[PDB]
Amino acid sequence: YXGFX
Amino acid sequence: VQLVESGGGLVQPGGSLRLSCAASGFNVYSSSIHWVRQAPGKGLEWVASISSYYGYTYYADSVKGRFTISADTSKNTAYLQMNSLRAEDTAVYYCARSRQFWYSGLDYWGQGTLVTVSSASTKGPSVFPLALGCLVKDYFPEPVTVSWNSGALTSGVHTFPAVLQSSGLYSLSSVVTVYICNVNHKPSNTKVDKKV
Amino acid sequence: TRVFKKASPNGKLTVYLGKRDFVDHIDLVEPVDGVVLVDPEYLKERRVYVTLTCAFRYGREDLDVLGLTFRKDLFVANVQSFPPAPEDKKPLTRLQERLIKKLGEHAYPFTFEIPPNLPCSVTLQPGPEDTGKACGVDYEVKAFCAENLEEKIHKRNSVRLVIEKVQYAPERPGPQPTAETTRQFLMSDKPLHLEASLDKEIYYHGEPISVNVHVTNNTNKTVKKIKISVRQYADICLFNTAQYKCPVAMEEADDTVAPSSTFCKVYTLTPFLANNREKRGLALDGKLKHEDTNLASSTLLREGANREILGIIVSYKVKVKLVVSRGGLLGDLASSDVAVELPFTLMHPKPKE
Amino acid sequence: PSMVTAITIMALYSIVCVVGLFGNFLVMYVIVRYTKMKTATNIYIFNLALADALATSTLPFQSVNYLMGTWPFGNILCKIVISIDYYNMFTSIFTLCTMSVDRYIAVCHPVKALDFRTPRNAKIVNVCNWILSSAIGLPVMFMATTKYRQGSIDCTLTFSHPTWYWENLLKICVFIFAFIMPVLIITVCYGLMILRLKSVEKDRNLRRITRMVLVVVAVFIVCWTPIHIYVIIKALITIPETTFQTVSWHFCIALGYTNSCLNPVLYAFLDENFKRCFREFCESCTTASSSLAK
Amino acid sequence: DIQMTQSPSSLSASVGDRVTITCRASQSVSSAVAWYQQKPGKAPKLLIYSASSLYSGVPSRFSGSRSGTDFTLTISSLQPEDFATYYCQQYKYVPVTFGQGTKVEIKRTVAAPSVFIFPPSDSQLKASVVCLLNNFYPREAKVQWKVGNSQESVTEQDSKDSTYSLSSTLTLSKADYE
Repeated sequence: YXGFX
Repeated sequence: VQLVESGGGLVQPGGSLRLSCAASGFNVYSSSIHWVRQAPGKGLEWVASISSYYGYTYYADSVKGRFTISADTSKNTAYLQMNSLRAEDTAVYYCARSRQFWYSGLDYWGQGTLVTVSSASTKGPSVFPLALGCLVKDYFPEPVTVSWNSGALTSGVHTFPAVLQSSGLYSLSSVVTVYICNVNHKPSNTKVDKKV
Repeated sequence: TRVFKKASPNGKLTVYLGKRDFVDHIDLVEPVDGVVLVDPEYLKERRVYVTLTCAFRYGREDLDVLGLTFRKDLFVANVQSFPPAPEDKKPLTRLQERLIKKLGEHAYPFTFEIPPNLPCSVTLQPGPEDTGKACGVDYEVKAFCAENLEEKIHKRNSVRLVIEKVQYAPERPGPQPTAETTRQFLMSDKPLHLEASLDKEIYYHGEPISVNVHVTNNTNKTVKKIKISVRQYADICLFNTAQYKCPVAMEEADDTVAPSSTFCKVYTLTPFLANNREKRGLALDGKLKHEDTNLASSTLLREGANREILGIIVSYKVKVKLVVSRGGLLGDLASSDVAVELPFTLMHPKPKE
Repeated sequence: PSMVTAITIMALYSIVCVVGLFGNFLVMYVIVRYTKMKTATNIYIFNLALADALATSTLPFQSVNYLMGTWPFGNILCKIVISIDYYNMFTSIFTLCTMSVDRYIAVCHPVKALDFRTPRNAKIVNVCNWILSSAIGLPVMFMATTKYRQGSIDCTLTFSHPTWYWENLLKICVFIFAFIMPVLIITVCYGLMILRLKSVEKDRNLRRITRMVLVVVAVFIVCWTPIHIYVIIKALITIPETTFQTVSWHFCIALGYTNSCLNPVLYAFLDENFKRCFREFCESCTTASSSLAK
Repeated sequence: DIQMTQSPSSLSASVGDRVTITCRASQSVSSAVAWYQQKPGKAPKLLIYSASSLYSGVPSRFSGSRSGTDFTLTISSLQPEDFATYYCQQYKYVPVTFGQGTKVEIKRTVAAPSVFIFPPSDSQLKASVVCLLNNFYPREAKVQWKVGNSQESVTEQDSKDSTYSLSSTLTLSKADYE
């Protein structure tokens, strides 16, 4: 995870 | 220490039987049970075998699909159900035992039961003299007893084994030489006295 | 008299063994004696060795974990059959002399003295089909031509025979197994008391086992059901030794004992392999290859032996369990268990010669 | 615009995406058709490869979310992507942990492993991992609306509860359940494994096993650590938004997936049965008897 | 399936003579060969197993031996109670096959048959001629047609004179008979 926000 | 067979008798072709072999002194799990048949005037032919320790079950290629062998372990009994009995199944069936662990031959055998699959019916033996012997014909089924002079000359007579004639009914002969011959058919319970 | 022979895939050397089952007496094991037949012309400078190996397998034949084999070698003994080493002074067995007389002068003997306190041949039945390789202890005789011992040995120039290390029932019977238990639940009144025994100690495979059970239910608490079971315990000793459990036979009678009453009965249970084919990891007697085997025999051990015997150790017990139905002010469906353990020996009788 | 500092991000999200998808497809295909999933290790490797492929399929959506400076797809696409991302990170790491403990009991407890490692038990474990990660995934899916942020349509997570609380709740309960419980389990189990392998040519295999388990745990803690440390740093106090910032915040996100890229090399294409299968894709006499006259 | 061939099919020995029965196996049964003894009207009795091992209680005069796939049962000193049919089973493979059997018989001096002919009685034709060989030896004997297929029956070896007896019946027509 880690993307979007 | 003993095997007792039961369940044999006259059958018709296509019928069924159920032979029981009671084993006394043996454990069905420490011994395997075999059924071996001997045809009239022939050698021993193995039929079936059951091993209750493994649940193994074997049949000869001439009885597969028709004969089924099972065991009631609680009663220490082995059963052989015979269906679709062909005329070539007439024999004497023995139940034998072998050691389950390291089989070393059929140590114990039973007295054997006669299985007859003839299609004929119970008839009476017709007696004919020979001017000095006698011949009994159509004496089905076997056995048939005969004695000269109602038992007087019992030692000096020759009785030949019953031969299955072409019709299926049996035939037998007896002879004595330097009278009267009495013949008894037990399946038909018939006594006939002839004077030659 | 017959002897077993096996040949190398190329057919150069051949190994002869008098027998493939070696009885393991507690004090010592029967030596593995045999002959190897070679040809010195084929062996330009090579030497034929024979090794005896005791191999125990932890799991399945597959690596499938990091690429390693779960197979320990508990015992490896090796000997240089040819050239005949002048160092040793081992004598010649009568069968070895007869084989050397039968074969040419290219027949050379080998002998292996298996040390005591080693496991016998047991194979763990895996239940359903998962692998084509069995799991357990085995003994292997391996003959090979090599320049030195520390060398990858060619598979076409080597014979391997699976041999058997077996044990038979002791000549003298032992004490009759018996067990006692006195149990009270809420210490109301005189307690439940169970006493079980067997008809004898040593049983043979396929032979029925008779358990005489006597219960004095002196309390006010009814017992509903009685389970007799024959259980096989497989102490699979290794690094961090463990123990395996398996109910081999069972008879669950519904005999009830009223409060403050007495009940004596005899239950006959026979352990056989027909109804235990679905139990994974069941100790079987371990035949040579896929064949007709049975439940593994009890492993006999010395009284002051090393408790950490690597491999599988087989034992058998009979558990007699009274399930006493429970319930008081609130009637619950749970129940208590009063059990006794009767150890017994399940072996093969010594063959009669 | 596409300046040399703005293109490296698409380079990362492209090479990582292609290597991950490609490797995971190869290993899933070779497992399903050739090896046929007839073990527990094959079941675990297929499950891990599926989870890794599903996690790495999220990369195109994140790369084009970056370059466009917004999220062009839509509400359903934004939810599916975010839940796939979270769900399959969790499932990837949990399958890593279950495979690690499986190897641990297959090495240290081999006689218990003999009966506790049937393919039925492996199938049960996969289902359990999936259900465990599903519970986390469902809240994430529900709370991932698209807000038309002024100038974008960006796809973020929205917690209409007291916000700065539940967001940090999820941010720390993904840092403990999906970082430190796995880095504990893997390290502990592989340490106990090498201890029991050392407590017994054999040294050559021990050294090979050790060089492989250490590289496994090293690649895990090298890929997954930078982004977690970086999220923690971004959540303590603000950070300036510059070139180094905006290329590092993507290089870290790309290592997070680089783990999923390198898993086939470490677990499948290093396996003994699988190397054989990849290669496929690219004599004993009988015991007789003889007489012995007396 | 293995065929076990016994030789001879029948032999005539005397008390004290050494009797040898040979059993050849088609395939190679290792040592799983048993020898059994059956007397008329009685169940077989195991005599030897493993081709050499004497069964418990069997007299020591019986001995088994093997050479390759050729097994042999030897009775050292034949006794009057050791005259029955001997069978050869092989239990290495399923099915277990038995030999045809060797009937050991007592030996006597050659005897002359007493041929008689009996016509069909008038009470029957209102139809079977019979030829009767009385108290002959040895067993082998032929019948000469004299007035369809004739049925022959032979008794067991006589307990008194160790001799035989044969009777052949034939159903004829009324053309040549009258």
